Amino acid sequence: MQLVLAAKYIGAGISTIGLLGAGIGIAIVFAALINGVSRNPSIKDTVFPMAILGFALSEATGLFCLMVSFLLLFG
Amino acid sequence: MQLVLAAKYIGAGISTIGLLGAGIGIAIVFAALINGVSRNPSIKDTVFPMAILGFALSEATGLFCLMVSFLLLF
Amino acid sequence: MQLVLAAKYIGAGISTIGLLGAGIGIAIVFAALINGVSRNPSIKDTVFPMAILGFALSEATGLFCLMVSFLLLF
Amino acid sequence: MQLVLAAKYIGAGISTIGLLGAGIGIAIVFAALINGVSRNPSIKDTVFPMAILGFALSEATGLFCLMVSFLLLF
Amino acid sequence: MQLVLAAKYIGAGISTIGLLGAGIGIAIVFAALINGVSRNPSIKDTVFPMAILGFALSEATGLFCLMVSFLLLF
Amino acid sequence: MQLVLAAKYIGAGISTIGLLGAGIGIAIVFAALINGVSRNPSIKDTVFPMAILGFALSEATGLFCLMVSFLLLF
Amino acid sequence: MQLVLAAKYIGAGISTIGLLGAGIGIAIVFAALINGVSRNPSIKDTVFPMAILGFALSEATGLFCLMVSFLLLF
Amino acid sequence: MQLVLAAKYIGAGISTIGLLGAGIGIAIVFAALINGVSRNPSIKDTVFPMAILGFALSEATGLFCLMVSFLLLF
Amino acid sequence: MQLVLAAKYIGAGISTIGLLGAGIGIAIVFAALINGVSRNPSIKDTVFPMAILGFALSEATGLFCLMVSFLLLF
Amino acid sequence: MQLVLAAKYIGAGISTIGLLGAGIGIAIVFAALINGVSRNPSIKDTVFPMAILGFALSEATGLFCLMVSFLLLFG
Amino acid sequence: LTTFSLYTIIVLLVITSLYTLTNNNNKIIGSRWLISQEAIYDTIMNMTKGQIGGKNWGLYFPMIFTLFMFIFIANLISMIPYSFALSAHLVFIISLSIVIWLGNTILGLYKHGWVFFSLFVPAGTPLPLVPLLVIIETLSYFARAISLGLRLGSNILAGHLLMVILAGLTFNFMLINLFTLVFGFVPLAMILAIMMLEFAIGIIQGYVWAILTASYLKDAVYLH
Amino acid sequence: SSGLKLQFALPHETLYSGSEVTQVNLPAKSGRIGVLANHVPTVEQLLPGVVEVMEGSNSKKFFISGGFATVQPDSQLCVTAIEAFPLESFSQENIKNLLAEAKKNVSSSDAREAAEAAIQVEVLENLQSVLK
Amino acid sequence: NDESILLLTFLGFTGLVAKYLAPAYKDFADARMKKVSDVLNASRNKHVEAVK
Amino acid sequence: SAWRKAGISYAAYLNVAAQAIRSSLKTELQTASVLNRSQTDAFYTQYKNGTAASEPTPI
Amino acid sequence: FYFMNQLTYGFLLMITLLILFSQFFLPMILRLYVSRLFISK
Amino acid sequence: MLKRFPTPILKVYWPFFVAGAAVYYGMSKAADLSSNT
Repeated sequence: MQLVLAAKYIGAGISTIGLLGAGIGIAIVFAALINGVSRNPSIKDTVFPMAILGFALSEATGLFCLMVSFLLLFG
Repeated sequence: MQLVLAAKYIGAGISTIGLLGAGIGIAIVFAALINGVSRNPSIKDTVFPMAILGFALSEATGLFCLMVSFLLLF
Repeated sequence: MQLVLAAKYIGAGISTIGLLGAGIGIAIVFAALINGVSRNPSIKDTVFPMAILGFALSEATGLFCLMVSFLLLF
Repeated sequence: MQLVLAAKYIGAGISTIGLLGAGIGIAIVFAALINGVSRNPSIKDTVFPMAILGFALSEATGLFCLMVSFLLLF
Repeated sequence: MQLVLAAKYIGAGISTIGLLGAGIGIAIVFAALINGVSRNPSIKDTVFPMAILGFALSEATGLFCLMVSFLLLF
Repeated sequence: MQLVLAAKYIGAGISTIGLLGAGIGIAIVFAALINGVSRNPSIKDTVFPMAILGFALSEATGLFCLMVSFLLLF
Repeated sequence: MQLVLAAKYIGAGISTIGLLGAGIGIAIVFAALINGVSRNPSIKDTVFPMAILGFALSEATGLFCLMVSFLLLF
Repeated sequence: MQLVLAAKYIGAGISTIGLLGAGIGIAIVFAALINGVSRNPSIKDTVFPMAILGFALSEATGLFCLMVSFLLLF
Repeated sequence: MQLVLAAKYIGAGISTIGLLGAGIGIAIVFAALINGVSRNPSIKDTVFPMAILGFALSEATGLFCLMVSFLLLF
Repeated sequence: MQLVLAAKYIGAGISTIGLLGAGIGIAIVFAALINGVSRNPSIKDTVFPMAILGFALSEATGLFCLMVSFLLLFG
Repeated sequence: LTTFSLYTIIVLLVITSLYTLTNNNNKIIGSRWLISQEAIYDTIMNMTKGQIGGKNWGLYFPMIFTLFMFIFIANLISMIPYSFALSAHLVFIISLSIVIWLGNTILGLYKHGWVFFSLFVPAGTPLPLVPLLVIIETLSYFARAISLGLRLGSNILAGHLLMVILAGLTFNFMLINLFTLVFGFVPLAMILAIMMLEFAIGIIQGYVWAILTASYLKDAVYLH
Repeated sequence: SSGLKLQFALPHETLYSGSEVTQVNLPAKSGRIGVLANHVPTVEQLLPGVVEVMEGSNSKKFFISGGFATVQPDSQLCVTAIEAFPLESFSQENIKNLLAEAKKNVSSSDAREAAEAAIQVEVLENLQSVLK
Repeated sequence: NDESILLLTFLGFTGLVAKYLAPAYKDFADARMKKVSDVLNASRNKHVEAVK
Repeated sequence: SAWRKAGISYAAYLNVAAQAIRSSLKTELQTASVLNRSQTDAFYTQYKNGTAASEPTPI
Repeated sequence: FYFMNQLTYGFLLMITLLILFSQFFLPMILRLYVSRLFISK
Repeated sequence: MLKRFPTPILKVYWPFFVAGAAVYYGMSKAADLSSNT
């Protein structure tokens, strides 16, 4: 009863590394967006929508592992 | 039955590392896509479907990791 | 009891390692921002809001990791 | 074999860390695809099959990791 | 009590790794700073404060990791 | 052979991680291949065997890691 | 008490992993400094001091890791 | 001696992580080789032997870990 | 004198893990040095000293890791 | 003494990781040299000893890690 | 007189012989060892000009020179088979780093006073981020206080320990083995390699120490 | 300013000078840049490729013979070209093919000429691609 | 032995140093030796030509 | 391609790129201007006191 | 521990070495520099 | 041959000397305290 909860906590802790890639990826998408806007001021109206779409996509990718950790903790 | 369940939890937790590579890959694919779109505004028609295909193939690994974690848990 | 607290602390430790991604990501965001504003000085006003928004979202992911570590601890 | 089964589970969880490489690798291949089509439009047809073959070869590592994980499990 | 303090030490050791990405982050921001400044000397006055803020709080993320390690210890 | 087989499984799982490096090797080799062939179509004919040999040699390391993991399982 | 000192040593060992980030950070800082001197040799006098500052910050992150390990030991 | 052989197998499993460096090493070596031959076909005759030697040295570094793991297997 | 020595060796390993960053760091320093002298032959006498500086600093970081390992060995 | 030798083997196996950095480093040096010599062929005579020294130092770090593993094994 | 005392007196004797005894009659020719000393002086003086120059580099050049020669003579006697690393405690380098940091802080508080606290805010970082910036820079300076010692001392001790462990583990080099061919002579090759590595590392890290203390002095005297 | 102005000049007869124009393809060494309007100032070496110029009338193809794609903050696109591709009247398969195959034998004659014959055949193949 | 092999390798290290680094340093020092002597003699020659 | 090391410079590269189209021109487009451009009658005649004036080689 | 044999002694050592250096050896290099400058000018 | 030239040793290098004196005094004070022996 104690061991299973302990391993649940361990699994949540090792799952928390899943958001590392999500953060790095969201930020690299934003970085490429900024570079593209700087190298082409008139392309903002085009780059902004798919930039936000990729942000949300990577955020959902990270939130998958975040929810896995949450269900490991409280389930 | 307790220690094996504990190992199940630990292994399922470790199996979720795949989201690292999945997300970083989706994002770098989208980064190349946005860089090409900005530098070459006349590339969208021929870059959008292939960007979508690359994103799907990159997310294949992430969904596989999610599925194996789910089956290890259940 | 004491083993639960022990694994709680170890999980907090392996959750603190989530902030490495936030740091590297905000690095790449501000790096591209600096390169872009160095390229053309007229684009800084337009690119600052998006850059700070992406930074805030990366810091929000890092804060989510820290909050998971804290709810583990406390 | 109870602890043997627990170690099987933890080993499968550890071995599931191979899909990072396949995912980010096929994504890097797709990013190079996007850069190439943005640069040269006439080379898209020529780079289609070679890049698809490279994607398959990169995902072969993830397939091998999946096979190892299944052997550890089943 | 032995295991509690032992895993407190283990979690503190795992937690302080946050300075890895803090250093990498300040370094990446600084690398783009150097590239942009050498490619554009006139942008120094308006790039310097933003870069300072950026790497300062990027290291502050590692400081947060250090504080987590400290509370794990003390 | 409880602990011995358990550690064999753990070691095989830890050995399975060489495929990530193998995949990165194949992937960046194919990425450079795509960039080069897009930059100049003529150089494609010469580079293609170079890419074949490069990814074969890179996959040799992944095969070595797979054999090391396999001898730990049977 | 023996397990407490054992985990002290383990946490001290883990505390040193974050130093590789400091090393690669100072290294990429000096790499960008090399590239900037290559692009603009005349800006070397203005650029070297805060290059030393960036090295100091990354080495400071490494030294927080080192001091955490040291206090974990003694 | 059961735990001795168990941890010997564990060390052999973790000793294969050095192949990661050989993999990404051949990766970057062949990537730069392809980029360089894309720059100009003339430099191929002088740049190919050093690329081969560099791959040989990288695979020797990987074979160091392979041999150490083999010593931890027999 | 059994578990303490065991964790001493384990922590020595977890501390020697850090020389990877120092190696890749001296590598990237020498790499940017090569690229800089490549773009301009004439800047060699200026870019050599801070490059060997960065190599020395990264090697000293690696030897910090080695020192952390050695106090866990003698 | 079984645990002591067991952890000696574990420590050596995990200490062997430094060859990862050694290989990545030597190959980074080789890649940069390849790019430099391809960009300009004339500089090869002045840039070859540089890359040789860089490779020597990186493989020296790798040898340091290997020797740490060896002393954990046999000492 | 302990081992450290005799080591230091021998170091002083040899270092003073390298200058006052090199000159047979102190000619203007400037012989090869004389020209080597001249080159070292010129190099240290141009560290001073490049990194702390602008009003008062010359005043602070001599400590750079003296620390460079002390570290040079310490690193030179590091590879001799008997050579002991100055009693093998290396806490002396830590003490040097601490005293140099304390002197730099005293100089900053003397020539600037309360303005030294403004160094934590170089260009921007307004009030919402001021406490974070000052904490970060104070911790960076605290790390600098220990950077110099845990650097040269650490590398010297690590080199000596590698030396000892290498020599210990090849004790069977041609004692009883039958496989003592060039494959068994490869350990001698790695020992030779670490000889060269220790020499180069010592020299380049003496240069590292000089440039680091120059940068610290510049930061103390000049606020940016 | 509203829209984009393009300054297309040729040594025989200049084509465009300060005329309102939308997105124009500018094939450079890396790739073509579809400058919609305004745009950051740039300097790119143009490579033989299709320069497609949109106005309100139609989409006319102009296979360029080279030049520079240089822009200014005042949104001035001065493309200093040499020879254009008026509609499709310049298209002719046979002369291009025979010139390519005839310059293949002299592709290794004398150093500079040998190297330049390959580039001439490359731009002839680009002409073949534009032939449609 | 625990320290004698270091003594054995010291001779090889000194030999390699004398083979590689010593000639380079010798040439580097002698080059500026000749440079200093020649520039000093040239300055003296200029002074004596001015006085002549 | 290699119009700098194997070739000569950008000038000849661009000139031959234009000449490829100029020679491969339709008869309707073949007018006096393109004919004048195609004709090349400049002879490289270097100076005597500057480059010894060896011979009037083709440009 | 055994600290009152090398730390304070080492401080006296680097103090006297700094004094000897700055008062003796740097002046020789300065003197040769100024002499070469004078007989060169 | 050898002569004494009076360069400033205290007018300019006082902070380092006073820091060394303070470090020595602190070491002497902590020798009986920070030794645990």
